[PDB]
Amino acid sequence: SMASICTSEEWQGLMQFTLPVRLCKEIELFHFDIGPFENMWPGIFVYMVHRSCGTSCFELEKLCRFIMSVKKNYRRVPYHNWKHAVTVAHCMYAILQNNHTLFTDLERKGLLIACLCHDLDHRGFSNSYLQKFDHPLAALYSTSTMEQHHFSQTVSILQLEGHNIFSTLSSSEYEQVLEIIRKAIIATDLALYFGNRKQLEEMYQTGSLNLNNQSHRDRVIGLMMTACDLCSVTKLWPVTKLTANDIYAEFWAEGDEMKKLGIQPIPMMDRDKKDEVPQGQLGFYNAVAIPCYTTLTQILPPTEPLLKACRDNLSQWEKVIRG
Ligand SMILES: COc1ccc(Cn2c(=O)n3ncnc3c3c4c(sc32)CN(C(=O)[C@@H]2CC2(F)F)CC4)cc1
Ligand SMILES: [Mg+2]
Ligand SMILES: [Zn+2]
Repeated sequence: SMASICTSEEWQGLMQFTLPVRLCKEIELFHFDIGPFENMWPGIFVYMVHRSCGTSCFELEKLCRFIMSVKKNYRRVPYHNWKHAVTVAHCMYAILQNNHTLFTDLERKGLLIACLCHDLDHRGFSNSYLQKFDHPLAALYSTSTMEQHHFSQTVSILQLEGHNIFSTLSSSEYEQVLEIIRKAIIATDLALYFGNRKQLEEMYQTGSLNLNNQSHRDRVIGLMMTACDLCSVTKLWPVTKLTANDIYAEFWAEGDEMKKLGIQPIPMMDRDKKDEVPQGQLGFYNAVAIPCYTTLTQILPPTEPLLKACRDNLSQWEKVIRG
């Protein structure tokens, strides 16, 4: 196969994890930072699945094997790594906990799994890089290159022995949840977000948005995926700052490769233009993050703490640009 497999040690150790009780109250908050609890991230995902979907939603042995093999199939890149996957999944947990009955049992188990899996086997390169330099992945996946690969890696991992946590769903539900996951992972291609958000904005603003319309439903799930994927801008400012360092470590490394290939990168991927990052952060908050959390909060009012935190980090960036 293409997917690596966890060891017996790794998935057996997971089964006996118990989350410290203090972290039970903290994990429910949107601003929660998994940062200082690395050893607990797999157990934190197990806990989140059990609160959202119930303690016997998956077979524990299959769930731990799945989680530890997902971990192993994230690479040690600066930003698109195992930490990012658990961070995105936790944001989804918080969204779902606060909007619990708006989503089906199938969607909640799908979206938590999709979030943990959404960057599987990321190489540290953008879709743009892969298609520009004719990476083999881009020959295989013409559009949303990495995201098609991530979903393909999710299916590979499910196909590993004893890994298929969804095999006890009905044949129909099995096929529905894999579709829920496929769309959710594809939706994390930020190139698709801008059109998705303008559509949602117009549906909401005209009163036509209807969560029981499946096409509207897919779009709302997609915006949730974006909101989760971007959620470093919803943490406390020192956490947001530290995560920015990882993001730009990965960007700059891409820009270093572009330079080697004789093609100057955009300033935000050029480490000799670090001075421009604060202004680029302001533009990203204004053009992307703020509209995303604003439209999400209009559709799902309980998600407002994300927008509040995002505005707060916008102001910090504005202070950087000033003093
Ligand atoms: C490293 O790979 C990625 C890809 C996507 C994300 C999603 N994302 C994100 O979560 N956060 N959080 C704070 N800021 C960003 C942010 C910004 C993006 S994407 C993005 C684009 N952008 C650039 O500077 C890029 C280089 C360029 F100009 F193309 C402005 C900032 C994160 C990391
Ligand atoms: Mg991605
Ligand atoms: Zn991501």
